[PDB]
Amino acid sequence: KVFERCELARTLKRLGMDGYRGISLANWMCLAKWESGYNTRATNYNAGDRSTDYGIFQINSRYWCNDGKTPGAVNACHLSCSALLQDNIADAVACAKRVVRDPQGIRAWYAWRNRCQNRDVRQYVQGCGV
Repeated sequence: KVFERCELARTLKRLGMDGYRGISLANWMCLAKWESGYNTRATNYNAGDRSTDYGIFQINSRYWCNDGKTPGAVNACHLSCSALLQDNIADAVACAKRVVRDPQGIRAWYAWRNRCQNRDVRQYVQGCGV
């Protein structure tokens, strides 16, 4: 599923993402935008280490979910990477929450540090009624 901007904003809000561990919705939106373009089907194979980034938040198989094919990885979210490719983003949100509970928080995502950190992200939630 490829979400419309505000559709995603509200979806994330209903899933308890607004201010989760201090992260505003606008930040989550900016991350999903640059990670997948709001596409839950997005996948990126990393030939270097044989891991794959899955879904709307582009969560990596090396540490966060299990896909079997990544040589010896871990599964911190305790989910099949398949769960991160569903139209329903509840499982991806739960895993995204798990990622931010770590020290770095949302800084875990390089794209957030580069494209969202200390930026005017208001435009991600404007008009969405969130």
